[PDB]
Amino acid sequence: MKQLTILGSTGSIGCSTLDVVRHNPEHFRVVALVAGKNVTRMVEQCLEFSPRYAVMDDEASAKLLKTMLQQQGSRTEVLSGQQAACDMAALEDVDQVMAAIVGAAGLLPTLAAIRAGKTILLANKESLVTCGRLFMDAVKQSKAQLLPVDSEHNAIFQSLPQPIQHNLGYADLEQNGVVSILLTGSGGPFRETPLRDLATMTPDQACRHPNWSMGRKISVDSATMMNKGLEYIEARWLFNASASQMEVLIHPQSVIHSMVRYQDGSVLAQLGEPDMRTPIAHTMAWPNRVNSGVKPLDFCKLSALTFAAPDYDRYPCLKLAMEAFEQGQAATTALNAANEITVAAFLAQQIRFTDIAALNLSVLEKMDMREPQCVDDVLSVDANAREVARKEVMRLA
Amino acid sequence: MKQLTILGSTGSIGCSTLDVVRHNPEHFRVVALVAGKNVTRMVEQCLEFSPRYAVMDDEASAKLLKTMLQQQGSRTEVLSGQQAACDMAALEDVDQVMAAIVGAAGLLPTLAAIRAGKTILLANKESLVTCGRLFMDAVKQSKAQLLPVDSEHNAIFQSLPQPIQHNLGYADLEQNGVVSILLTGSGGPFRETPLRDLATMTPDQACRHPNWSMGRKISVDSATMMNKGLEYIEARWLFNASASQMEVLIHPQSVIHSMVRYQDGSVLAQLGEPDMRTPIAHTMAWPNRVNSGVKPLDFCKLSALTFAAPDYDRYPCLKLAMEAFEQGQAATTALNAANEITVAAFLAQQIRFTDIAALNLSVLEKMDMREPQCVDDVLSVDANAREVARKEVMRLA
Ligand SMILES: O=CN(O)CCCP(=O)(O)O
Ligand SMILES: O=CN(O)CCCP(=O)(O)O
Ligand SMILES: [Mn+2]
Ligand SMILES: [Mn+2]
Repeated sequence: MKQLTILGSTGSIGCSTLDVVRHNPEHFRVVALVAGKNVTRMVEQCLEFSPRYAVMDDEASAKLLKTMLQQQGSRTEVLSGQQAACDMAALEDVDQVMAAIVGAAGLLPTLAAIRAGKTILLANKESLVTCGRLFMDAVKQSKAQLLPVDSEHNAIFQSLPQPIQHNLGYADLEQNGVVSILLTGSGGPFRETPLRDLATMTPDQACRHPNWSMGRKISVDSATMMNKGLEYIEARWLFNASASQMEVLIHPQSVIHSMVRYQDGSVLAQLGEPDMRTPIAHTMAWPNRVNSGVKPLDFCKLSALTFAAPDYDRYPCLKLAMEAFEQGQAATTALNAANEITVAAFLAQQIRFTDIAALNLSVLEKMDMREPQCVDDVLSVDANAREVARKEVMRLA
Repeated sequence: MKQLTILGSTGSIGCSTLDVVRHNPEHFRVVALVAGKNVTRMVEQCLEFSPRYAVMDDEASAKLLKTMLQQQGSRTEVLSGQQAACDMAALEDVDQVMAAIVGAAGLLPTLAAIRAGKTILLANKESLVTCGRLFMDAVKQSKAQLLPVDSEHNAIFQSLPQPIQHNLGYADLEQNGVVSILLTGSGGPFRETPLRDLATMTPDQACRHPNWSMGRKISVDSATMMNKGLEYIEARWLFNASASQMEVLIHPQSVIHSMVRYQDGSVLAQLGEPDMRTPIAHTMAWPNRVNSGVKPLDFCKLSALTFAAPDYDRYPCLKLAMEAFEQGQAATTALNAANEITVAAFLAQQIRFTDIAALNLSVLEKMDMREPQCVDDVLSVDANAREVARKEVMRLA
């Protein structure tokens, strides 16, 4: 009977984790729900699971949730602010923490759940893209169990050997028989578009396109593969890998979520439906399993499976993210940062598609950075990179 | 520093296991070599690895091997017959036993390795296709460690959870989160041949055809899928699965060696080159890994991957085998028996290709069998099945 705390219990991955707790009530219990402003879905969930706690980002919002919970009689106690969240993450009697609150918002609560040595359902990129050095040391220190929920990492983890699974981060790949890790990705919708044509690409040609893909910003990240590359950054930290023990493969159909290469030639892989309840269920049930309400992969009703290597000319955002890792957590925190600006510039139509790569590039250049050292060094490197970025979209007016 | 005994040190899988020991001398050592008649390759091997024992099938052979070893000064001691082999399999100081001696020749030494409770690199179909009830009960009794080397079971084993790997045969699938096991297979060379055309198939059309396939008799078992079907029989026994927890899938390219379905939708799979040194190295190094000298799978230089369900009208030898499992070890020992006859009749041109399916069927019918009870009951059911078969090829003269 595991007990959890969800950080971002109102977003996509939050509800999926709640749909997972719902169909498996015999093993899971909510002790705390943490959200941002959706007081609306939060009451519903507090009403359904009845966490001992509910936390919202501001008092304005809590004083209202506190109110609708009042209406229903929900004994659920309401708190507010960031501290409240970190306190739910470090909660004494809590077993796992679905670190699904994204952005910089989540760096501290994910960290507080880490510091407390808890099984961590790591459901946010930024935690390792910006605070990777810190976060992994915080794990060594307290022996917190990282369990990645991201489709790719979930698959790479499931495909790894056991003694590397219990020591996530300090488990040496190569000594335990791993030749390399196979990070796979669709390759974006402009994978076969002639190179001189990526410049004339519109936002409508890249935005939530089929077979495991549906999100405004990440479509441009799937399209530029700034997404894969950023998962290269987390992979490297998460699994303790060196650029030689890494591989990025274009797998258009996204059936194979990602693989792991071994010494004797065996390649271990994971596949299933794109549904996030699969990796949310795996991580929660581990080292056992539970149902999630997801479809058994019909290998018949399926597309043919192909692969390819990325063309670093067609996907510059990936070579950037690879070199960015080689420069330090300041270069990747600022690369993640400037990228959100630029992608955004592209979606509003301020710069060409091919300008996201070139500009994220520039900010990374025009900025002599120095490795961070806490959840604040990282915040700052982000606000300086955003600024070199917001200011860069500008010269193109 | 593991020490082994190889049963059938001269055949294909033997040499591959000898090539695995060669490139990893730091972890493996031969204590005994067991062959059949090839005194010729046996000397060379005895000369190279210097096992404390070499065993041949007859004194005639051994008095000659004993002689050429004399020539070179090989201290290796030479023995003969079956007892010798069983003794090499039960050897006190031996850790693993590559049970690669195939046929009925190997049921007892494989058994002797089992009884003595040793890590068993299982490399012969018959062991479970005929003596499945007995072999698994002998495993329970002495807690021997089966480690399948067959491309498919190796893939299905690698893909299972840990607590099912260490208790091979008794670890319940479903209770450990396994939904079913995906037994995959090319589909044979007549997978797309119109149905009324299988009857006019010749032996040159089905014999050692590319992409993980090279053998006179199994090519016909690939073509009829009597091979897949027979692997459905070992699987059921090996992994402790019910016909519901089993799935047979056609995968033409044979990249994916086989998979394992889980409750949360996750499908774990193994892929790699068709080389046998991969599963031979995995089983030998287990729970660790060693190199084997095989090629890192180039996902680039690869065909598109497709899947399909077998058409039980196209592959009758598969339904036969599935229904055969449901009748007892007498129906499967006799099905494996009659199949070697018929296939063989087909290879010699005594019956049509489509006749293998119908005759194996018949023998199974025309023969009210009764479940075996030792390595003798199985031999017998084999001899009476061959006869109902040799005699059946006959009515078509
Ligand atoms: O968790 C899901 N993804 O990472 C999918 C994003 C699309 P991509 O694999 O082409 O980057
Ligand atoms: O170990 C190897 N095999 O099983 C391959 C035999 C050919 P098939 O997969 O089509 O039965
Ligand atoms: Mn992902
Ligand atoms: Mn096989």
